[PDB]
Amino acid sequence: SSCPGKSSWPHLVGVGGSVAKAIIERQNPNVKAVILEEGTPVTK
Amino acid sequence: DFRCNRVRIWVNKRGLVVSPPRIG
Repeated sequence: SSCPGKSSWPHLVGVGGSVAKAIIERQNPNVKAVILEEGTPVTK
Repeated sequence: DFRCNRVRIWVNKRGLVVSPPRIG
């Protein structure tokens, strides 16, 4: 099966969190987002 | 719990929001 909605967005990094939340919530009105700072080793 | 219904967004104190291009 496949998860509908934009399964992979572009790269709005630094494009304001709220902004990205609008594009993600607008593309997949069936998914929520969570804001969090950095800490764990993320894909460098 | 990173499902296709939960998007995590990271933010670097540098004053930027590192949002993962993908969901989980």
